[PDB]
Amino acid sequence: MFFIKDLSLNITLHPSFFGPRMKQYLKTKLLEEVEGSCTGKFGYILCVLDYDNIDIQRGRILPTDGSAEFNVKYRAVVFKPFKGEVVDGTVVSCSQHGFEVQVGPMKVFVTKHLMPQDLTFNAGSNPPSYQSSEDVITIKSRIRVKIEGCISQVSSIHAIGSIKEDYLGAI
Amino acid sequence: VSTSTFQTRRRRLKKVEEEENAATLQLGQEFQLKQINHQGEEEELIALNLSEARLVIKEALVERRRAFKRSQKKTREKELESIDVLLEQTTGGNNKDLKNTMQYLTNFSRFRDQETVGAVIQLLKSTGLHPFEVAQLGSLACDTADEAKTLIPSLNNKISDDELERILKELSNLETLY
Amino acid sequence: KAIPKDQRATTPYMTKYERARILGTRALQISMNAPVFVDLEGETDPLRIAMKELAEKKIPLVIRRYLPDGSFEDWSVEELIVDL
Amino acid sequence: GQQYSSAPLRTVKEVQFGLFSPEEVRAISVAKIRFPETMDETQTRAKIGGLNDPRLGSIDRNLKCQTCQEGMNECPGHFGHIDLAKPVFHVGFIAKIKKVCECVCMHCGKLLLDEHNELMRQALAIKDSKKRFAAIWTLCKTKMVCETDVPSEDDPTQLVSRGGCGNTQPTIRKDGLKLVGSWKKDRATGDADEPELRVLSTEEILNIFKHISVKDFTSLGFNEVFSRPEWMILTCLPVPPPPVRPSISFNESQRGEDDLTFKLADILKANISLETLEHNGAPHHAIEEAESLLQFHVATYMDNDIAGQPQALQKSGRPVKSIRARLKGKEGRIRGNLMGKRVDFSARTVISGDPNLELDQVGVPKSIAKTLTYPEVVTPYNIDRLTQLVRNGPNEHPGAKYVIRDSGDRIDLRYSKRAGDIQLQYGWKVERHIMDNDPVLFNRQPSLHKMSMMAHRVKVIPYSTFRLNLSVTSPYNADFDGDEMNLHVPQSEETRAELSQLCAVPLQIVSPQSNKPCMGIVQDTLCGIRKLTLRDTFIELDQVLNMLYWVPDWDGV
Amino acid sequence: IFVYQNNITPSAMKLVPSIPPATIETFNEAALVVNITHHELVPKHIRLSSDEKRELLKRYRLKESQLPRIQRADPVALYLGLKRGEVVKIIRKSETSGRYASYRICM
Amino acid sequence: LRFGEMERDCMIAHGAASFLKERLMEASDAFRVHICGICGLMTVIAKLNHNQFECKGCDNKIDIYQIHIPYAAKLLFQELMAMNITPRLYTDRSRDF
Amino acid sequence: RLVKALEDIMVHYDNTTRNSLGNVIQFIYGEDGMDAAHIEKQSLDTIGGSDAAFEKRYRVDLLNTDHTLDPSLLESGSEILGDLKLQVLLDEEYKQLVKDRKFLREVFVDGEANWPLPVNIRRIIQNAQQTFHIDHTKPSDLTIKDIVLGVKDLQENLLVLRGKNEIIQNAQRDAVTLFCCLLRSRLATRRVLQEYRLTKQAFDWVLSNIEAQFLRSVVHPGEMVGVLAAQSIGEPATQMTLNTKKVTSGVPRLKEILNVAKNMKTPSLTV
Amino acid sequence: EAGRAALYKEVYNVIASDGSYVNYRHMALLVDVMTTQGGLTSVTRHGFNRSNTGALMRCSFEETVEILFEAGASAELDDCRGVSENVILGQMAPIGTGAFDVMIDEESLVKY
DNA sequence: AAGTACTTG
RNA sequence: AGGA
DNA sequence: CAAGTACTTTTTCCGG
Ligand SMILES: Nc1ncnc2c1ncn2[C@@H]1O[C@H](COP(=O)(O)CP(=O)(O)OP(=O)(O)O)[C@@H](O)[C@H]1O
Ligand SMILES: [Mg+2]
Ligand SMILES: [Zn+2]
Ligand SMILES: [Zn+2]
Ligand SMILES: [Zn+2]
Repeated sequence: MFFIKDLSLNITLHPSFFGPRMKQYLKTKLLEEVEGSCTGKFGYILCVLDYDNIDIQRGRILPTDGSAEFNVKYRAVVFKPFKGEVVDGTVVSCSQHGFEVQVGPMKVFVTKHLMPQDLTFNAGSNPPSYQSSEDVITIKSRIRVKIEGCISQVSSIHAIGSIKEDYLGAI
Repeated sequence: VSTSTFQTRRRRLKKVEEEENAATLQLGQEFQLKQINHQGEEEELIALNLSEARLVIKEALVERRRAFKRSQKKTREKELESIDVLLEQTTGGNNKDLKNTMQYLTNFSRFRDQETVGAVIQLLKSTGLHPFEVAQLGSLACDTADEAKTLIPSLNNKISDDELERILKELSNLETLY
Repeated sequence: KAIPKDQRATTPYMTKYERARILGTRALQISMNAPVFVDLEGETDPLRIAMKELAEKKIPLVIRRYLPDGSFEDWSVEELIVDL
Repeated sequence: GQQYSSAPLRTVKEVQFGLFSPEEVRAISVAKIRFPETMDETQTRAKIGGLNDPRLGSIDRNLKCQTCQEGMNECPGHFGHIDLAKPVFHVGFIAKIKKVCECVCMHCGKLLLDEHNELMRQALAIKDSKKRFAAIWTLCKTKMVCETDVPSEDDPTQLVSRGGCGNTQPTIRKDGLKLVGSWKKDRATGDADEPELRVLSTEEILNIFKHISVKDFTSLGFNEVFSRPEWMILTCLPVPPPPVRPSISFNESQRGEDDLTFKLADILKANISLETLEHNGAPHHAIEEAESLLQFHVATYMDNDIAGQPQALQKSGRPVKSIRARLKGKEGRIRGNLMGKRVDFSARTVISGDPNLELDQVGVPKSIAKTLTYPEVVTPYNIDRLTQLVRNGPNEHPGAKYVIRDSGDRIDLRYSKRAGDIQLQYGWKVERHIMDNDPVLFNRQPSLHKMSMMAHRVKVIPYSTFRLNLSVTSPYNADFDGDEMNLHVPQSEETRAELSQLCAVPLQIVSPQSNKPCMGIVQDTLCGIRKLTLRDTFIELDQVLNMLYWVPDWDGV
Repeated sequence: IFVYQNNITPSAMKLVPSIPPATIETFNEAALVVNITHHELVPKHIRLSSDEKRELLKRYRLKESQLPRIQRADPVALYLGLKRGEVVKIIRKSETSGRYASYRICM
Repeated sequence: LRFGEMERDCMIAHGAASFLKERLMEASDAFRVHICGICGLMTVIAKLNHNQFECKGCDNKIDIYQIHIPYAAKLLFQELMAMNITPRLYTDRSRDF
Repeated sequence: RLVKALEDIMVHYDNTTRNSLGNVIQFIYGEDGMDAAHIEKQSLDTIGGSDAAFEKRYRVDLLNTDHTLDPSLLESGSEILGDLKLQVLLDEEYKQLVKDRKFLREVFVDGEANWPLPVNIRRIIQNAQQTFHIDHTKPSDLTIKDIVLGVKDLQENLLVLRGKNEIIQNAQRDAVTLFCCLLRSRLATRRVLQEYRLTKQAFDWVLSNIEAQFLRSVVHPGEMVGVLAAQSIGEPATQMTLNTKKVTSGVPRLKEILNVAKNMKTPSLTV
Repeated sequence: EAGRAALYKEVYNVIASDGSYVNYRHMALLVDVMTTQGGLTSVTRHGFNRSNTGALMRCSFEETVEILFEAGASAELDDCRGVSENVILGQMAPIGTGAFDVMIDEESLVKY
């Protein structure tokens, strides 16, 4: 998982910033946009690497307004979750439907039907828990889950997982 | 505006196939083992493991603070509080993604140091496996070569049960304490 | 994909067209409260400032001259001559 | 003006032409377009789920578009569609459809001639997509039989089979909208004497065109992705949205629907006639009859100015205004709306000449400079001055008409309860009056010259004429006998530069046309300069002293 | 080269393409009476070898199409025995420069 | 007033590239359409108060751009499509030449 | 019609005249590469006159006692006499001037001497005279090597196409040919000395002025010659109408030409 | 090449008929424009407008719609290299002032 | 209509 | 219908 | 190979 992808944003600078602290604003405006971003195309963009060596290139001045468009060629750390990818995470929430698990930037939810039978909901616990013949999953519990599917949403790739299969479940 | 990559494919009119993505090593149209870095040159995919990843970000976020105080001139629970501070100095804080990620890594990391992570990277990157398989072995710990060949189904025939067992053995030996 | 500064063949002198666009562009910038690269010796008009900026050859602009085939030669206002 | 869109801005680098795929038309369509009823959902004024806004664009102006909530300006219009009861030829390709038949087999859909004929493999070698389809056609038009066996590229003794299909090919000729062929025949070796005269149906030609090989049609004019032959024959009709066919609604309860809105309703009507006719008790002749009518409507919608007479005149005597007609040159989309345009920031008045103006200056009346506006940006090197123009208002000459904030909201200095107390901010625009020494484009139609349009320095004067210098009469050609002239006002500090730096009158002094000056001294001066420069001419001290003062750049000597 | 008095029958004319790499040409005796080339209006036309042509295209940053053209049937093309794709360098006098060199590709 | 075809001529003769564009666009027509990147058509159902884009038919939601063109072109284009012709507009290249 | 046919034609940054496609119409705009305003109908002295007149104006013979330049013209006038090494240059000069005359008689077959060429050399020298205050009594501070060579080397800098290769370099030579015939005609030693009576500085200034003024006189890539030409023919046509052997001429003939009409009104042979 | 001569020789004699003067380079260009194609290319809707330039470019004169019909049908691609093609797209045409591009250079910018 | 282009006799 |  | 049929613009801008 977690990749190092080479990307490029096209930023348009108002001529008001045509001072020497321009490369500085441009580099800053990149991380304003790109860092903390989330596309289905590349996944969660988490960190722009090598701040010092980010390339600015020559900026084209735009025909009828002063603004100049630069193509910022850069490199960053991404996280694009896939189906079939087995991921370790910590539980967040727990309902009579299943339980959500935080995995790095994103949350993966496991239905009651995506867990075994033995493991069954218990409303009567602070906080709510899924109790098994040998185990118990509550709120802060450590779990290894298999992503069954991904739903590429707004500014968050959410997913659905399984702990029913062999070698999955609590850890 | 939005971010784009080096993959220049000119998909004129012809929309589809939108072929799915599984750990049957069928990754993206962005994540091919053959992906050209901006220098123009062909490069391989860079897949990081939890710890290989923590040490990449921790690194870039340190050198960012190194350039921020330059231009401004004119133990797990203990590393978690340490990192949560470095984010406040370098990142916009609005990047709640990186905050969780750094905690997730700091907790789920298999190897504490860039020397131990170095060693892991040798052992694995010899097998001749796709970087996604290689990362998933160093990312999460197994026991039966079956635990691995089942969680990383992409392997299966890719290696000897015995070989993977020897690698898995030497991985748990490199496993840095917490 | 470009031409190296040593293999350049285009007029070493600025064309009437380039001049009018560099002057226009700097004026359009100066007006949009852009940073003025010279001492405005009591100057108030951005085109008069852009003329001064160009006379002192203190304009930060580069003219990408495209050849018919596609490739181009990159030239600076500083490196161009002005007989116009 | 038009509100901020998060989309990345770009410029059109390529225009890839093609044909609409009946499958594409259906996808991209925000509605069909089931009713010839314009709207008036049971007479109750609003729109119907049939023609105009069955999810389309929007009328009412007070009704936000029912798809993209945008509405009116900002919203384009959303395309529609109508499934045609039977296929119909597109008026334009009518003869290319014919020419394609003249090239292919009317049964198997394979080229009548191929790589085995020498002249063919040679005509196939033409690189051009048109010149090659030109040769291919002339060659194949004469081949009246689909060949089963052809003598090999060696001997006349070994006749090897290419494509099969024996079939005797027709002799296609148009009958105005309709294609009718005449099959050679055979009866007792000869025949014709009396052949076979059957009309080729849109529906069959459609099917034949479907069967034409990619490699095949690709060697003819066509392309596999953008323009397949099968797309010259219409199955799905794109229904243009309101901004193309506007409802010019005079007063309240009075429709005002566009001509194309009628021709579409006419096509709708004609389709519902044919659809019911064939689903129900088919009187056969009455179908092939109501068919030909729908093929006609679709024709005269796109092109009403056809050979086969009927100009499908709108009941008022006046013919129906085709889409072809809409775009056809000198006025009409291309020549008159795109290549040439009616423009804002323009002035025209009677011209008179002044001998006390500089060559490069143009006298502009007080009204004309108070009318015309320049967008000055609140910069520190004017802030104070611009505030006084704003204080001056839009009725004093050196004044301003509007103040446009960063917030893109227009302040009308002419009314606005604040035109007195209005404190300007940097980055704002003050739409100020045209002032002395601003550049302008003075023009005199015809304009058969680079010199028939020149940049002049404004000089705001009294009296309702455009006063220009006399030595600049010769290039415009204009005299002062009831002569009128145009004047355009630049908007960009970049455009001002454009004018002053390349267009200016002193620049146009030496004409490239004839490598000689195009302006000179004329009339009063030309005659007086002869009079002044003879040996007989002598001037008294009194006058010399005045004449010397008259030269602006006199030394004092 | 074949010099024919009045005509060459369609029968014989079929044999012109028959023997490549060798090439055959037909010139009517009556056309050859006067030399066109010698005329006031006709300038110097010069054949370009593959080497020269490739260089001309490299130097002017061209495509074979982008070059001005000469017909294969052009009186001068026939005279010099131009083949399709061959380039001619045209040297005319000039009231502007003195000498001007143009190039025409054969189609 | 009319900035006629004839008047566009001499503007081109002058070299006044920007001023001619400015005349045709800013002092007239000047529209902002949203075009799809797959099929270069004005099929974009740009709900720009919500930054939702989309060109159904192309299934798109990502490859969409904005363009500034005369309202008459926007029209001509719609008029051409109304007649089964596709003027697909692309903000990229392919031929190079 | 013209305007529509020619719109897309302009001079690019390679000084080549091309269209929408980029196909070459002309390799150098107007066979010379000069802007049309910068030209003046100058006179080629070398072309006309008697073969004897020619000799009297251009021939310098340091070997002949009566064909040397008298020491009233230059200072070296006494010590210059006989020098075989120098007479190589004045023989070199006179032989190139001869070549020119024979070449100009090749171009202008009628012998017309008045041709439009950039840089008014007459006016450069005229204006040099009042600038430096030329005394047509005192002798010049030039050497034969100063005049002969200075000219040779000004010719090097008269750049139109810039490229370094035989195609472009041999094409530069072509686009510049005629102006040099004029430059050599007006800057030959005997002319400079007897007629112009130029000093050293005066001459050195003349050269740098011709050079700089020439470099100005060239066309600006971007120059829209399609529309220019179309208008420079289209406007004159309109003034044959707004005013008023026997062959069809003017507005109707021009129509036949542009249309490339097969059936002319007055087909006429001239033998 | 002799046809070019006869072309200018005639074109020029039409202008010089009135007495008026036009600089070689203009008629020479037009004559050279007609000529280049390979033979005499009439300044008519069935000569130059029938050549292979732009589509929108060609359409802006005489066969407007008719040209556009063949455009869609043979799937013509537009260069947008032509003057007219940009005028129709509201793009700064690649002529005179727009025949090159302007860029800021952070190097020269921080130097001043 | 003038001029040409096209296919048809 | 009119104007240069 | 011959007429015959088929086709397109014809200056620019500016009040019932
Ligand atoms: N139909 C037209 N199209 C274009 N320009 C026209 C025109 N009619 C007239 N003009 C212009 O207007 C002028 C002629 O107007 P007229 O009524 O004839 C007075 P005039 O004949 O010019 O006085 P003159 O005898 O001193 O020449 C010309 O300069 C011409 O360019
Ligand atoms: Mg008049
Ligand atoms: Zn809408
Ligand atoms: Zn068949
Ligand atoms: Zn689309």
